[PDB]
Amino acid sequence: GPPLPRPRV
Amino acid sequence: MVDYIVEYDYDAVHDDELTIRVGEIIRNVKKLQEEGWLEGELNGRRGMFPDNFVKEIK
Repeated sequence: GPPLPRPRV
Repeated sequence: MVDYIVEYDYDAVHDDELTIRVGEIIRNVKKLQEEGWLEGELNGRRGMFPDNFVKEIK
């Protein structure tokens, strides 16, 4: 699963 | 301690994030208030980067 960055703040 | 290794690239979006490429070693990785991100050092710089794009070293 090509990783996805969890959104910020 | 815990230096991590890149497995998936990423391009820093935010001023404070890093740009990382697979196979690279991030040093002095520290956990932060933010969930899913880690603070590290790379090519003489410290920045945040996604904890789900790398792997610990040990």
